[PDB]
Amino acid sequence: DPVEVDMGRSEENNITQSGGTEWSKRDKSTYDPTDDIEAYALNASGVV
Amino acid sequence: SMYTTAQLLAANEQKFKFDPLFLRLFFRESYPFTTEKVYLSQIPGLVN
Repeated sequence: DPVEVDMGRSEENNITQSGGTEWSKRDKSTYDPTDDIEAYALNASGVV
Repeated sequence: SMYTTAQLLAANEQKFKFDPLFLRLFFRESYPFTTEKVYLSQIPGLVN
């Protein structure tokens, strides 16, 4: 029998990039993704 | 009444990031006062 098992993960934890900020449309120079990864990790509940 | 059985595995108390930086660095000392107003003073200190 199909059984659904789930935990409570807030919608901000699963992030999908859309519109701009595609990490593949901006030019490969003059941009550091460290800012984006820090902004993403700001949503965490503990040290990563 | 009910014959079901259940076991508890683990529980968490999620917490939001908070650290008093500005108190810990700048506002270092406390001054309890029993009066009704506090006076803070200055002096010009410009000598020709």
